[PDB]
Amino acid sequence: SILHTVNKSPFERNSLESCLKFATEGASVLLFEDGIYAALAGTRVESQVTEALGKLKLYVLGPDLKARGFSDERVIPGISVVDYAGFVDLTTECDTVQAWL
Amino acid sequence: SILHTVNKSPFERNSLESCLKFATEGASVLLFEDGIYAALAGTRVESQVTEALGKLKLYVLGPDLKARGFSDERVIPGISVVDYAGFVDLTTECDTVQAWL
Amino acid sequence: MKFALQINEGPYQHQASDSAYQFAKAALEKGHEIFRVFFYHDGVNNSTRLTTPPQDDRHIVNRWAELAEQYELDMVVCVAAAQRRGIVDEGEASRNGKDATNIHPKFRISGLGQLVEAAIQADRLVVFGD
Amino acid sequence: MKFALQINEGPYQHQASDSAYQFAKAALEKGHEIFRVFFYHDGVNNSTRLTTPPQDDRHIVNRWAELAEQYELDMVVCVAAAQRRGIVDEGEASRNGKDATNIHPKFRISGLGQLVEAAIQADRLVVFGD
Amino acid sequence: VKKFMYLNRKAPYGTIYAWEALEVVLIGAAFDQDVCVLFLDDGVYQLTRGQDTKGIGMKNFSPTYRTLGDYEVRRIYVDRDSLEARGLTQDDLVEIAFEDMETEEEFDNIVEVIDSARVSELMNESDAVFSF
Amino acid sequence: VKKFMYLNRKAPYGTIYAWEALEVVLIGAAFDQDVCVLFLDDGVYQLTRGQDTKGIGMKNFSPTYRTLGDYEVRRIYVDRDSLEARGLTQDDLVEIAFEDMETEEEFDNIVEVIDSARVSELMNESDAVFSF
Repeated sequence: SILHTVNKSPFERNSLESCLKFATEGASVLLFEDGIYAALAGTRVESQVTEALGKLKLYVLGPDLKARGFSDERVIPGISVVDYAGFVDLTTECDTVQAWL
Repeated sequence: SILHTVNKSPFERNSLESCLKFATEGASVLLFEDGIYAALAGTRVESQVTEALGKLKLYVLGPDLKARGFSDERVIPGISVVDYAGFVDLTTECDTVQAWL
Repeated sequence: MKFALQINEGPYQHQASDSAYQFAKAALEKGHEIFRVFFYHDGVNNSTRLTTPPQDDRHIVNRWAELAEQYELDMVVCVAAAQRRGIVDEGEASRNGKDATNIHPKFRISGLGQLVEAAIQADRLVVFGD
Repeated sequence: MKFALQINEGPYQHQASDSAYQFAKAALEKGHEIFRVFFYHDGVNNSTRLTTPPQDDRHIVNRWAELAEQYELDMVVCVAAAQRRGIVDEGEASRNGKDATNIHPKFRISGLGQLVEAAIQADRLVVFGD
Repeated sequence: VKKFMYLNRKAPYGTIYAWEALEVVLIGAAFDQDVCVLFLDDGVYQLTRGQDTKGIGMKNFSPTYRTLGDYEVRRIYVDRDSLEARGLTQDDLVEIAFEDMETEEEFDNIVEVIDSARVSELMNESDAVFSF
Repeated sequence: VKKFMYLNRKAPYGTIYAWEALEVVLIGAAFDQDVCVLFLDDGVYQLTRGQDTKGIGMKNFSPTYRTLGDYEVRRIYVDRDSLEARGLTQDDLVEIAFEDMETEEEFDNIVEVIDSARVSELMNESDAVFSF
């Protein structure tokens, strides 16, 4: 029941990899800011992200996605695109928020 | 004839990996600040660092090494330990300095 | 629900402050309470009134101040982190022998205990950093 | 040789400023010339006179100022980056309508062209950042 | 009443996060909440023994970690996988003592190395997580 | 006289490095030095097309990259390996025009994708490297 937040690029930092290792079945992960790049289909980390979809609920912040030049169709199928209001709902739906800086 | 500087942890950032990929035969690489951890024997990146010693001259800043709890004996054999004065000499001996942030 | 927001980075350098602002605004429009917005580390730099950012882009400090005015938010800046970085209000200027202040009047300088206190009172602690 | 030093991060938050200081001091003791020390990005925050860091640790701003006094260093702070972050000298305060200044008297606020200019004049450009 | 976790993941000195994070733990002590401090990834480097900072011109704040027990911190965890990835063993870390006059407990070291599953468990038990 | 390289390696918006780095390139134009701008690693993301920032409350500075040719910047390089690692192709990047009234050259796009060896070569030819 934890909402993990990842705001750093998976190609730049180890934040996303550590998150996916410790997040447990049923947990949610939100990619925002530079973390958005991990949600894009075709990258070198698509495999590990897709595998994560098997036990975690993944979300990506649409505003950051769009700001960086990507439409929702560019996301790995399964990752739900949310806006800031959705981000807020995720923090209240889950029991605790954990930031991976 | 380039002196590459790496100040970020190889476990935290991709800076060291990118540096080792683009540095050419004869170039020098200085690890300082958090980059110091890459010079330690026994880590998950020792293999790639040791391989680099085959074509590059590697240096590590002693002051940062000591500040983080490691003596010179903990370094991968081949990496020369230098102080700030040595850091300065490296920038003047080489033709250009390139920082990998 | 009640939120405690922590911002660890300075304005513009990192998107943290902007992300925190958009989150706060969205939460406030939903009727949720923001018990306190706490600035720590370089985050304390979001409280200076001396910025003159480009007019064609957002003014982070004034924007936070406008949000605080509209929703009556308690914006707190860590005194320890502020002393290290140069954020000064009237009290600090006198105690530290400075001839000027730079804090924005909508923010208040207080102890780190205000952060822990908020974490205890709020239902969720959302941290924005690097 | 002649050096141009660029510092991109604020004091304390990142070791950059400290590393740059130790490098500068070592270079200066060797007889090398430091043509200019340029602060950019959050680096401009190394020029405020309003810091009151713990007494049992180094005072980054004063330490840079002492080095500049001893070796007559040209310490320059980018005006664009300073306006965005709140570093203000007398001229800026008047032009930007601020009621106070916070720059340390040993530093000067100038254009980004001073950085490029130094890169052209110096033999080496050493950048310290994140 | 609440369970607070302090998640340390950055190496010391390169950034101020390690030191200012430690400051929060000391301050939080007076609130008597249930606290645990976890060192993961580069955060495990925050606990190395024998740090000497005279060469970098900074104050050595490492001694403060050894006083955590004095601030009622009984639960200090270190990720075993992170230690291994860095070629470190518990022998490379400082010991943190803990004593309680009331219960007579007197431990030379409470730093505990744990596996990944336990880490995930501790995360799931927390009501609030302080990140730096 | 000198050869200056601007090394861009960070993604835009998450940090200010992309924007303030671009500011230096524009300023450096007036010094008429030999300049090249290299986008490597996440820096290649700085050149994505179709950026829309209304949702994040920030000004979209992407248009500025397309004006680089107007500031005499003729050499703009993008690391091919970085593009591939991110599932991107040159079709995902903006075009940067270059025209010189004196020589009659009029190019629709001067952005050039290069291999790792060429990148290393460009680095070895530089007299100064601006990093951000």
